[PDB]
Amino acid sequence: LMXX
Amino acid sequence: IVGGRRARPHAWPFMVSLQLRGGHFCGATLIAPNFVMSAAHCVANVNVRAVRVVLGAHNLSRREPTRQVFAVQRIFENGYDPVNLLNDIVILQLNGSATINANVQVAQLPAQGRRLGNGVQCLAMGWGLLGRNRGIASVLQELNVTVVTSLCRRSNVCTLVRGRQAGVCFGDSGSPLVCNGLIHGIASFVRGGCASGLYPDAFAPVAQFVNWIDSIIQ
Ligand SMILES: *[C@@H]1O[C@H](CO[C@@H]2O[C@@H](C)[C@@H](O)[C@@H](O)[C@@H]2O)[C@@H](O[C@@H]2O[C@H](CO)[C@@H](O[C@@H]3O[C@H](CO)[C@@H](O)[C@H](O)[C@@H]3O)[C@H](O)[C@H]2NC(C)=O)[C@H](O)[C@H]1NC(C)=O
Ligand SMILES: *[C@@H]1O[C@H](CO[C@@H]2O[C@@H](C)[C@@H](O)[C@@H](O)[C@@H]2O)[C@@H](O[C@@H]2O[C@H](CO)[C@@H](O)[C@H](O)[C@H]2NC(C)=O)[C@H](O)[C@H]1NC(C)=O
Repeated sequence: LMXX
Repeated sequence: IVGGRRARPHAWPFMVSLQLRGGHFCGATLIAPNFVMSAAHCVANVNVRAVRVVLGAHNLSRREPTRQVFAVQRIFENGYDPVNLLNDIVILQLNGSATINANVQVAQLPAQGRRLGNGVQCLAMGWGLLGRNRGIASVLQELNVTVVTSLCRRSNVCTLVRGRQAGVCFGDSGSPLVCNGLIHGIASFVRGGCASGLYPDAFAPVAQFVNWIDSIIQ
């Protein structure tokens, strides 16, 4: 999961 | 936005660019003349005195007299959790009121608690990366996406593009997701890189926060  | 298209100039007059030293880094939505809504993670540890809120923009590489620039007076948060990527929403109070015109308008929000079904068609938008084929967009991009629940959770609105690799990307966080004419999402996070074609993009679920938003902007 990667903000964007 | 990866695999999208140029927006028509000023098609989305609620769309906002958040900038530091003249450089776009996140989007936002105008929700009242003196308030924008963005992703909380966009301002995590950011010196908000440095942030410029740019309304009325289209092409970030051109001089545009349609633009109105504001500073941030106050931040309102709602429990952003950077471990689980929950409550990724912030309201930024501006240092004055926008001048509402053709190119700068307030967005319409859903009713509190309004859910979207599988298969709702929405538009994502923003000035984020086009890929590492290209860079940051100059011209505002939009993208048709579809709401999905597989590999989603109830604390996000998730979206996918069917049949090709396309989606939001870095620099699009904070930008609105427009579904049936209302702002139902704020771009939050991707999984497995941008435009995987596998993992849905995740947006903060604006309908869950409407009472909170209303408590501030009224
Ligand atoms: C890609 O996205 C566009 C735009 O998406 C629409 O508007 C956004 C602002 C959001 O509110 C989205 O949730 C919303 O889906 C879609 O364009 C829309 O297409 C529909 C279906 O063709 C149009 O509806 C029709 O309108 C005609 C008259 O023009 C009537 O005769 C019909 O009864 C029917 O209602 C609609 O006007 C159009 N909206 C806009 C703003 O252009 C588009 O369909 C979508 N495409 C795909 C493949 O997902
Ligand atoms: C509200 O703020 C804007 C913008 O302020 C700029 O951005 C901040 C982050 C910070 O860097 C400020 O020092 C910047 O000035 C104001 O717009 C400026 O207004 C001044 C004075 O009139 C003018 O010299 C500049 O041209 C304007 N700058 C830009 C970028 O447009 C605006 O006046 C403020 N509004 C208020 C206090 O009502």
